[PDB]
Amino acid sequence: KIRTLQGRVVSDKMEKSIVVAIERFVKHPIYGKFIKRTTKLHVHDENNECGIGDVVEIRECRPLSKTKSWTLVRVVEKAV
Amino acid sequence: MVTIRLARHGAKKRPFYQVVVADSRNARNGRFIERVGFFNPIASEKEEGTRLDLDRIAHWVGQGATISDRVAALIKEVNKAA
Amino acid sequence: ATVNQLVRKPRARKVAKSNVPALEACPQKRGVCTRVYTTTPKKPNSALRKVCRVRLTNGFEVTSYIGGEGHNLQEHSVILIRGGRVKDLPGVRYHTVRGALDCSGVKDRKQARSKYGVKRPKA
Amino acid sequence: SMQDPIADMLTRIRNGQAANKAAVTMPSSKLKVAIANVLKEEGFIEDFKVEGDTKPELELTLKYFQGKAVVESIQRVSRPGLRIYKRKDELPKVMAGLGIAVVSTSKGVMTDRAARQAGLGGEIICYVA
Amino acid sequence: ELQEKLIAVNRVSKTVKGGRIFSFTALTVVGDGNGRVGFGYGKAREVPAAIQKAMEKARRNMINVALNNGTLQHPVKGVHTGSRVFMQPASEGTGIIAGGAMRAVLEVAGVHNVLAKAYGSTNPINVVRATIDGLENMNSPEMVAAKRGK
Amino acid sequence: ARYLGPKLKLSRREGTDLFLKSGVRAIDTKCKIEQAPGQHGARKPRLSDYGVQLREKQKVRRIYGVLERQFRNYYKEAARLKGNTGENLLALLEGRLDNVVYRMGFGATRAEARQLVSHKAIMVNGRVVNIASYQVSPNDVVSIREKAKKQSRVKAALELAEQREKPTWLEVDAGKMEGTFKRKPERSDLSADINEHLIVELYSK
RNA sequence: CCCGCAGAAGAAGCACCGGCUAACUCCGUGCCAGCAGCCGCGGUAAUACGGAGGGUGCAAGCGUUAAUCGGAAUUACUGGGCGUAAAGCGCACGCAGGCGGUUUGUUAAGUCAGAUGUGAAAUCCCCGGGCUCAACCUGGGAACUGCAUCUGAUACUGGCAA
RNA sequence: UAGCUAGUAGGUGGGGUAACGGCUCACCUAGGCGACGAUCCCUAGCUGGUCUGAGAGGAUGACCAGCCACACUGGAACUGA
Ligand SMILES: [Mg+2]
Ligand SMILES: [Mg+2]
Ligand SMILES: [Mg+2]
Ligand SMILES: [Mg+2]
Ligand SMILES: [Mg+2]
Ligand SMILES: [Mg+2]
Ligand SMILES: [Mg+2]
Ligand SMILES: [Mg+2]
Ligand SMILES: [Mg+2]
Ligand SMILES: [Mg+2]
Ligand SMILES: [Mg+2]
Ligand SMILES: [Mg+2]
Ligand SMILES: [Mg+2]
Ligand SMILES: [Mg+2]
Ligand SMILES: [Mg+2]
Ligand SMILES: [Mg+2]
Ligand SMILES: [Mg+2]
Ligand SMILES: [Mg+2]
Ligand SMILES: [Mg+2]
Repeated sequence: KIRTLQGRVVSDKMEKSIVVAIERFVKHPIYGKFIKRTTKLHVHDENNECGIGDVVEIRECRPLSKTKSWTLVRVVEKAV
Repeated sequence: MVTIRLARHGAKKRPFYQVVVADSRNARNGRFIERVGFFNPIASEKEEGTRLDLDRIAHWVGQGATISDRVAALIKEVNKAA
Repeated sequence: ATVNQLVRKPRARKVAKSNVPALEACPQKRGVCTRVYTTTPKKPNSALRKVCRVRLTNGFEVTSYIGGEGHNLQEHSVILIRGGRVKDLPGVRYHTVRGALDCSGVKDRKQARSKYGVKRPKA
Repeated sequence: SMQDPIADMLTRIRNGQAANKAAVTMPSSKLKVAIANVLKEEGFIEDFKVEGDTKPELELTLKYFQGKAVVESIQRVSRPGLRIYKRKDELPKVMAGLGIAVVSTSKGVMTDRAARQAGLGGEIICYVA
Repeated sequence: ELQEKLIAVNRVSKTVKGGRIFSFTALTVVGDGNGRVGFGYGKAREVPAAIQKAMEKARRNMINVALNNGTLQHPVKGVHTGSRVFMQPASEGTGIIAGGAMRAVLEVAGVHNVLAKAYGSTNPINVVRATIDGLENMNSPEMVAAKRGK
Repeated sequence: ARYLGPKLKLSRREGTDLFLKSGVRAIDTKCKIEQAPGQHGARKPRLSDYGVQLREKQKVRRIYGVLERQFRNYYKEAARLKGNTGENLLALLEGRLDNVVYRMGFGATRAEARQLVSHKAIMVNGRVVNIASYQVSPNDVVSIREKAKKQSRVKAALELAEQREKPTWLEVDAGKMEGTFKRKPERSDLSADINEHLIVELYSK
């Protein structure tokens, strides 16, 4: 592939309007401590299947909707 | 059209040109694509004064670029090979 | 203390008030003389210090010191003022540039003439 | 509350030392061990020992040279609150070379002297001189 | 190679029925030029008396420090009362830049090329002192091996 | 630019000869050196460290006839140039043409030797260099221009030039009136009575 | 840029000198006049006011004002503090958050490694070269301590399992 | 300043653009954003870099170069690559 991310779902409840979380860890640029910098993304999933709490793999595509530039590629785990 | 030309970074009454490939419409001493030589018109007999990367130049030229009246003059003066 | 703490609320650097609202960082400002006073100084000292209140080009109406010995300066005199408190006259925070606009230079000064705007006497 | 074991070591030492105490015990762990190692290897203590199975128990023998102790200063460097990671070219060197800095790399818990040689980096556990 | 210098002389007052009786204090540093440096304090009703009564104190009260040629081996921190001092090897270009007052102890000591600064109070009697203990705690660029090797 | 005032006054305050009347007589007197640079010149200045630190660099400065601007910049340069600030200072300070001129004896005083430069009557490797601070370097060759060669001053100049210790890093002629800067004067050449690391301390804080 | 010409001829001023801070005397004045970056000088011997002579520092500039950083470890990440000096909420419980004993496996996000691309030129720095020197101009390196992709490593941290 | 949001968030189709696209429309879903700071308020062109500092930092964005924006003020399009 050309790059891809994962992250837990967080919201399935809308017609292919799947939104995914992406936690990271980063050195605070000033005080060292590592801290969590989350990223939410509006990703397309056709035929709605990814479910709230599902870890999932994601790729970056052209603009689907205003907001959407990412489609899923695979799923990973469920029933959290 | 892209062009090779003399950008002029000299100094009052002691000019010293940086020959450069760029977008013909940009400012003389402004945005360029790459430097491909330099031409010291004071140079003098001593040594250096017109180093000119002929390999890129005549690659751009073929690539599509064009050349100044006063650059092509440096080339049929540099001779080319010897 | 804690790295969390500092992370949550970073360290902030006390910003500095001036001591001379000659507005916007100005070397000096022009003003007109509202009053030409001479009040007396604080504790240890005792004297009759010449001063003046000045409406400044930028609105501010402030009191400034008139340096030297003697001066023709009155109401409606157009002067120039610079930074420089006078600890003796609390609340006086500016000095008048002797020898500027309508301000005379100190008469007969031979030493330190450039302060107290005095021209080089004819040798 | 016992949220940093390694500082509890670094310190059980530090104190016991300043108390001219010969022995020193504590609950053990793989990580505790690997350090006791470098401390022995590099020679800041006589030798360690783990006695038990259910509830393992690190035991360290303190060195004393002259009147003094051999460990002049044992100090945590990384820690739960604020973790540290230097690359290879940015690994620290304690006391200008003398004494050392423990560091954990992907290839085990070594010294700075080591990790520099090993050409890699890690989390600088603590300093010891 | 006697090499000595006083760092600070000061006046103090005692206050008695009849008024303030004054006096002075000198604080001095003597060093051989090859390790071995001591400071002395000593006070006396008049200045010469004290500055001298001091120089002596220093001749006794003298420590010695394991140099490494012109410099220290590693960097060291010292800290007495309200002075926290820090000085550093510094692969000499010139060196000997430091807070004149610990420049004193440093040159008589024989270090030739260090950088230092003093934090906290620059109270002389506690910097020159903080630094002495500083240099003092310093240790054998070899005989850490003494400690170890074993 | 140039100091221009009473020359001896300086030496007297600086406490040592600076060779500003360099000419004829020697070991001053015929002057009054020491005990009265002024009205209170006699009095002993129990002067501070800053005092001594100031007067050393002031001394070196009154020596080469150099103002604060240039001097500060020599220092700046020295410090940059690898290896001991305080020495390079002196190196630079000797690489001065006007100095090399006086040093080769073409001028009685450093000043005179300078006026010579200013008056296009000197030539490095051939061409005229009329600017006092021109930096002279190894193998360079300075010669009086024929135009005004063997003229009053320079004769006597080259004369009592031998009265002096006579340098080392260079090579006079006195016939062709040329001289070759052989090598950058080592530390050990010159000095003793000048203590750099002070004027280093001065310009170090 | 070069050559001749005349005559030293046309070319020095500003701040300071009580301490911090390099530089001291006299005269005037007398809590007045006035000084003052800070401390503080002035009521009859003022090195602190004003003038003078002398001196110190700068010099075609010199001072004054304004302005940023510095020293200031005086917002302390490097690098600080809270018993009596500024500073522990009157006390508890606890959500979020932060942190978390110990073992094995797996994970490989943090972390670490390497490779690759990229990080405009100028600038800064190093060695040069060019203007009488210099400022200035200029060849070439170095540096851009960053970012991103791929591949690795798995001690530590994170996830997962027991 | 603790809530904000109706083309708002997403879907389906037509339209549309040089092009992907709530860009537009109709219909459907009830979504979307937010204490890792939304919304609101105040200030502001960003950068390479500049000055300072041993550094880390602090301060700053004239002159040179890059990007953006504006052209008396608000609005609009026409011509044209
Ligand atoms: Mg653990
Ligand atoms: Mg005692
Ligand atoms: Mg000048
Ligand atoms: Mg003095
Ligand atoms: Mg004055
Ligand atoms: Mg009197
Ligand atoms: Mg600071
Ligand atoms: Mg404090
Ligand atoms: Mg209290
Ligand atoms: Mg309480
Ligand atoms: Mg660049
Ligand atoms: Mg040159
Ligand atoms: Mg784990
Ligand atoms: Mg559509
Ligand atoms: Mg604006
Ligand atoms: Mg600092
Ligand atoms: Mg312009
Ligand atoms: Mg319009
Ligand atoms: Mg059209």
